[PDB]
Amino acid sequence: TITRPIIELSNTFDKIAEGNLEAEVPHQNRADEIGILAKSIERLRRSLKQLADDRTLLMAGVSHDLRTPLTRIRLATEMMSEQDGYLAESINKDIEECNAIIEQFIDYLR
Amino acid sequence: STITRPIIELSNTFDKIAEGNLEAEVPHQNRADEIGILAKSIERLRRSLKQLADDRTLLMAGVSHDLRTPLTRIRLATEMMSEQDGYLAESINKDIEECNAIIEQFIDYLR
Repeated sequence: TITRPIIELSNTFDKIAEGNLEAEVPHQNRADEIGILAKSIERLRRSLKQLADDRTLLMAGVSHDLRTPLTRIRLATEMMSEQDGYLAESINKDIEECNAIIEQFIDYLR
Repeated sequence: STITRPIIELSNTFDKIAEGNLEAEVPHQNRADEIGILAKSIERLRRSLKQLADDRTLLMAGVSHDLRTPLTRIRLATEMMSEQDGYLAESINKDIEECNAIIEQFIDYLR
């Protein structure tokens, strides 16, 4: 009927849901309701692929962005007085720990 | 056709999910025909999207957990700084607030 295209779309939807985020969604250029459905499935695929890529790039992003304030904290410790030297060292060690924590985080997931 | 209704309804559901309504209800999954096959597939897509979203959130909560201790220790240290180093205590506290904000922003998809 329109049976075959629906089954092909469902099969593709399945393959995408299971991880093949680059699979081509068929029937997007059909003129009837199947084309409407196919375009909606393509929008789901694009959402999935966005969120997948985002999850993969997350840690690198977090590290990159946190670098700016963490570096400013370190620079502030560089400017602390002799009287406050012990606190400069303590804070700097806390920064080093923040850096280690960020760098090491992915090791736990692998 | 007699299946046009559910096909368009399922497309509208898929569009709502793709836009971010990850808890949408996917109708017609109980059916054994083409419509039910399709609906189940769309359900699988929704579940995959929701799982990725949940993974992201979980990871960011882990970042927050791990950073909380050292950032707290830095805040405590700033409370002990001399008056002459007030400017630096203030700057560091602003930087801690920015760490916290960056984390929040990632959770909220602003980064």
